[PDB]
Amino acid sequence: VAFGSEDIENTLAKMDDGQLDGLAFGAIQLDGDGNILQYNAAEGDITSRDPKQVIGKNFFKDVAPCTDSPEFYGKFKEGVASGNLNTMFEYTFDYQMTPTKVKVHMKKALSGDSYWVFVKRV
Ligand SMILES: *C(=O)/C=C/c1ccc(O)cc1
Repeated sequence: VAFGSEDIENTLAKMDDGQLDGLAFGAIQLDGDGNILQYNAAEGDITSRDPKQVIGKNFFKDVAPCTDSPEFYGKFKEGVASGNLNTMFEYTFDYQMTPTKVKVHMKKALSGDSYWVFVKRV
């Protein structure tokens, strides 16, 4: 189970409350509109966020506005509208933080009503 694993959505679907926090890569679960449902420890470290605080906020509007663009937020809504989200790219996170380069992997969750955003430094 690692960043980029071909069946990552299967393994996470079988996880609990804090198992998500044992992952070496940042992991965020969003609903179809971009609202944060889950946000693990690793992501909070990478972006200097307190996980408990970002839950409930909209990822694209409030927490990660730099991701509100055709290549990130744009691809997110396409995958949502096709039931097949599974894309990788590099990006730079800079809102309320020191600009940090990262590799991003977005992928639909098994339920097909929620979506994952995986992150690791590069
Ligand atoms: C761009 O503004 C990105 C900001 C951001 C990305 C990921 C996070 O977990 C927190 C903030």
